[PDB]
Amino acid sequence: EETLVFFDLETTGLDTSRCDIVQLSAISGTQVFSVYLLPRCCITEGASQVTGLWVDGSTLMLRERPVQTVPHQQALTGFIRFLQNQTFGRPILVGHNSRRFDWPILRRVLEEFGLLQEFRSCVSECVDTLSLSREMFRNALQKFSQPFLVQHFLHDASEDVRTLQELYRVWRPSLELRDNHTFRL
DNA sequence: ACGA
Ligand SMILES: [Ca+2]
Repeated sequence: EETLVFFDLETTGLDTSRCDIVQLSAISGTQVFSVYLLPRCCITEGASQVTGLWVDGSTLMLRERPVQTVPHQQALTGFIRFLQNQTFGRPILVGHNSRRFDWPILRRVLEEFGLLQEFRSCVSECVDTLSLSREMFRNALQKFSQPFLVQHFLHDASEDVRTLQELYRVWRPSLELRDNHTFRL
């Protein structure tokens, strides 16, 4: 009955206490959720360099193409509805550096919109593939960034959740290893 | 030493 939901954020930068979410994406088997958001703060140059995302006035741009955004409230509610209705089981989140990056950001933004407790009512745990991969390949790999891992074993949050799901499938982590890198939301 |  459990279902893994791989998720990923694109953001305005690296400050987890203040950055806004620019893209929220998730995949659970074949089901895909992905939305762009118009940020409420500036996208740092470093972030634009990594993602190609930037803001032209009130228009979010992926390189030279506008992308459609969804207001924050509706975007976050959509992700909750995905977790509630679309995974066909009891979801557990999975993300790369989720404990120290994605969850602190998403927790903060959810709270800004009064959605944190509804969120926590539909999902309770999260797996961190960064610390998981560092254990599985301890003394084996010298890098554990997701792009490196994808290149070795196989930044747009829709492709990135897909490749994290595939990495996880290749790695085939045992339940005991997974539990070792699971934290409570 | 990872994330944007
Ligand atoms: Ca990520």
